[PDB]
Amino acid sequence: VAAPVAFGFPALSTPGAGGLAVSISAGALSAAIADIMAALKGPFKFGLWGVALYGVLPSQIAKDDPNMMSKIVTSLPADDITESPVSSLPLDKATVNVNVRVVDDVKDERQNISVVSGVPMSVPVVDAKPTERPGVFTASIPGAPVLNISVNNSTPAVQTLSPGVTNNTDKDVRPAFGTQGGNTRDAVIRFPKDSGHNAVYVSVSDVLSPDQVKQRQDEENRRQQEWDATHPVEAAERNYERARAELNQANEDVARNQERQAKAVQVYNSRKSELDAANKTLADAIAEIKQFNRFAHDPMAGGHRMWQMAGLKAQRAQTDVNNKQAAFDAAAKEKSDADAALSSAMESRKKKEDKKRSAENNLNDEKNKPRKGFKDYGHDYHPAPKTENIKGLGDLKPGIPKTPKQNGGGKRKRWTGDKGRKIYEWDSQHGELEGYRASDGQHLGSFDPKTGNQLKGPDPKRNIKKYL
Amino acid sequence: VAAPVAFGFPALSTPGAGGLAVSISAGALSAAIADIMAALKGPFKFGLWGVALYGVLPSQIAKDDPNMMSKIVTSLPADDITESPVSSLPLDKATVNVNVRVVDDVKDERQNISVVSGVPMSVPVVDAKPTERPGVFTASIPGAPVLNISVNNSTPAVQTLSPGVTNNTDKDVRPAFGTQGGNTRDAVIRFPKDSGHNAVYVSVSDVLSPDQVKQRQDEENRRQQEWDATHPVEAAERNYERARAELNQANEDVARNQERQAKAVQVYNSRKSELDAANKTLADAIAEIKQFNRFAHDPMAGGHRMWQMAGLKAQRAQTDVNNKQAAFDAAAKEKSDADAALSSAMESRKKKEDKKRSAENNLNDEKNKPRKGFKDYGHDYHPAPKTENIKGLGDLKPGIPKTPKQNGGGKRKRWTGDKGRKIYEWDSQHGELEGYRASDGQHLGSFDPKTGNQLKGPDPKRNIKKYL
Amino acid sequence: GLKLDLTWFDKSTEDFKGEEYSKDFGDDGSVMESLGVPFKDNVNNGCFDVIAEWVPLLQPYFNHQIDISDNEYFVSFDYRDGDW
Amino acid sequence: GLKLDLTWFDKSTEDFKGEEYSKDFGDDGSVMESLGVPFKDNVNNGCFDVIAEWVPLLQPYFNHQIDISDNEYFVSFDYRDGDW
Repeated sequence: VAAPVAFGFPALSTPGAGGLAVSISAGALSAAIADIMAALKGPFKFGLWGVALYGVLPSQIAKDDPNMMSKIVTSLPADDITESPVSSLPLDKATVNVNVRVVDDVKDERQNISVVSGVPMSVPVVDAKPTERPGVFTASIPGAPVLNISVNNSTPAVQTLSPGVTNNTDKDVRPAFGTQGGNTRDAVIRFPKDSGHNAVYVSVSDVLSPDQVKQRQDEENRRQQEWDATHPVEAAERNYERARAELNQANEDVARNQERQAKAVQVYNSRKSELDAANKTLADAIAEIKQFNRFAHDPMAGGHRMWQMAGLKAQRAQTDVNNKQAAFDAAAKEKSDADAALSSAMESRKKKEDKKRSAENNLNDEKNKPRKGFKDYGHDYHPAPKTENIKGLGDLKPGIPKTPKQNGGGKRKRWTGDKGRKIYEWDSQHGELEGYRASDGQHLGSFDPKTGNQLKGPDPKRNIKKYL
Repeated sequence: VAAPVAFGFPALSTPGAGGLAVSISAGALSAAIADIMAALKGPFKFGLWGVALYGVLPSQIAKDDPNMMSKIVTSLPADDITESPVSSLPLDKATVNVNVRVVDDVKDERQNISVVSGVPMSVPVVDAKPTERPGVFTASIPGAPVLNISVNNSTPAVQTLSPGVTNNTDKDVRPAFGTQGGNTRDAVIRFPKDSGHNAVYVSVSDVLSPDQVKQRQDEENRRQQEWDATHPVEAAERNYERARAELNQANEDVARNQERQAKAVQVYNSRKSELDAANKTLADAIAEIKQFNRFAHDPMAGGHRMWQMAGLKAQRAQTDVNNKQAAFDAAAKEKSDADAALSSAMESRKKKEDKKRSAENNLNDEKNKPRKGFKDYGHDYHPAPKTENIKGLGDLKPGIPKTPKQNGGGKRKRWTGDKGRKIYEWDSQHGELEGYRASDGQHLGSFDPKTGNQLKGPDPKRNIKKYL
Repeated sequence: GLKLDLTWFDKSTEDFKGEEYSKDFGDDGSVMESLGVPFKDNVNNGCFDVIAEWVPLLQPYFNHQIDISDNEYFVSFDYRDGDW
Repeated sequence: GLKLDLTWFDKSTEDFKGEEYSKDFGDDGSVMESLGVPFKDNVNNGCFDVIAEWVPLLQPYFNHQIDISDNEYFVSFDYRDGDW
């Protein structure tokens, strides 16, 4: 048959093995676990914050299979059986999200913060069997949901490859949103009109591989580093918070070490005197054998017994002092390693204690000073002309950007021309168009949109045979 | 006044400091201590056995003072106020006896065995004060006894220089009898007729010096070695008894050692597994810190806490394993030294076990074989002539022996002659006299006692100008 | 008066398939901060390619179902004083 | 018939001071064993010097107070078959 439906489940991580992905949601009101959404929505500074729900990791078989973390609709800014014309609807939180925070695939995290969000709506279609329905989410597997009233789900701690042991704190998250994964959030709730119908939000994220994760954190870091440069105004602060706990750290150290030097000198004195004892018992046992050596070469004298006995007394008395010696020495070692490892924390501390200073007053050294706003950034480049407002060059059909700008990050505005022969591109630098022959790619000149009048002739040096 | 009498005492060791030696015996019946005489007299093979009463040793001041160990008469073979004509009386036991057994001055020992013994009787004379009486024992200090009915003595353990801690066993004793010491045994009991009168036996022995003791044991050994040669018939047995306990010894060894190898392998397994534990706790603490290193360079992530914590877990976990390591090693040492020192006893044992054999069948190798008796030894030398039966040389006045024999140990019988001009000496070798001129010392010839007839003329080679 | 310029072509012929403007955001740079693109050298100066991760945050403003598996999408942050 | 020969002289003039014989001991070598002197080469062949330690064991046989601080004493173990 179709989608080999499986074991029902509520709002957990569900590793399905590629095949066709089938979902069988066990109907029930949201559990208090996934309730973190509550604390999440907690009114924070405008941004997109989240919470690690589950964790991903070294699974099993040499095949790729994602996690279909579905979960009823409690994320819609307002829902109803709206008109079919709309294929996208907002939502206050988006579940399934491959976020690669510290160093792994966050099988889900709480995207819901001060940042608008919309999503697709696939309307499910009927099928062969009774309560099964294909709900083909544009970008991934079809998946046929199977909602069921009978609240009998899967209690066992999430399938192997997904440990709920995530640092359930609340932090922010960049691109990484659905990269190589997430890319699924879409209310499929639109079930016919007489079926297992209900407002359901399914999101399919791909179970990243060890490499891909790296192939992910890196980029995350790439973009972090970049923004960092553009925003020194804050980054320094992101640099200060990094020094605060840095010292907060070196302290918990100097402490837990003072403690070590503690238990150190503690087991010393003890094990030390514990030894001194042995020496004394030994000495005596020794000086005793002397008190009787005289009877030594007197095999038949009885007093020879005394001697013999003192011999044995000291042997034992010696081996005791032996182990007592070991104990003491070892102690003396740890005792040392300690006393030294402590001064280290002492050293380390100062190094940190100071650096914070070189990261605290340096904060104002980029906080105190005047910066300007958006409105300004807007005036820095002559605004591109509206394709339909480009005059005197015939008609124009915009075309894929490909020409690398010089500063910033996006390409230059391109539009075809002459039935596909002449290419134009907005030069925001001086506020003027630029022509390039199709095949050649050579610069034909600079025209003016209002009119289409040249203002500069062809320059053979200038050309961009760098774009199909 | 006279003898500065001092603290009364019963039958103990009494160090008096030379001066004049005064004795103040506290009258009372023999104590059960000095009662060893009982077990002593115990019918043994004919000989002179004894029992160490007290011990002597490194006293105090740079002066010589003896011990006046007196003790009522319970040693007389029968006593009564006999006729003054007798100055010597027998006794079954003689107390005060410097016997240098193993290696020290036996301030007293029990001489009383199968060996007849007689002693002097000094009759005490009156004196100035009331109950004091000089009783000048020929060879030493005068000493004035002061017997007293009031049984108030000196209980304190014998004066410092004399420890009653002697191996109170019952053995034999050579010359050492009164050498440099003893030389005092003499019943002084002969008090007037109306005074502190009583049968008292005082014996004064000299507190030998460290050297003298050596200067004593040595000789003791000298004479032992000699007799040993003359009496192989037994010495071998004295050699066997020396091998019996020798092996008896090496066994108590091999045993007490098997025991050591015991406690050895015992504290090994224990301390061994005690260690294995630590490794395990350590490993984990270690593998744990790896399970979190990823959060390392993530100062602000919370999971960095985990890492930090595992750091501290393992440090401690390490130092534990440290001391656990010491313990184990030390154990492994003793464990070894043991296993080896045991085989030693094993070696030593065989060496001894055998040697006894080479000292047991070698016993018959000088027991089995026929030896002859006294009567024979008597016929080995022509019997000397009775001074008064020496005929034809005028009168003869015996004279101090001085001429070393050739074999045996005593000198040759000498008698003066010719009003002190001609010396004669019995030659037991051939049974004949020998003449020597006084002044010269040269041999005048050989005469015959019956007659005095020469039988051989002067031989200039022969002479003995070796005796005043 | 900032606006978002969204343009798209066929993921095979590269042909222009369409373009829709967005409502004006006045001086509300925010939208850009949600995407990560810095103001500097990007306002009225660049045409970034819409990457999946972005759809969910852009869509909220374009009456157009961004079929990123059937088309290629690009976005520009154009800003003009006043209305337009 | 063993006997003990005891002779003594003045500890200064060396003059013969006296000599007393002992009772016969027949073949009872014992007396010698108490003194330590071996039978071998000593019976009827030697005149040992009486040493203090010995007095106590010799005295028991000589009606003479052995004043060893006033005289020098010597002893010989003479032995003759039968009586004499």
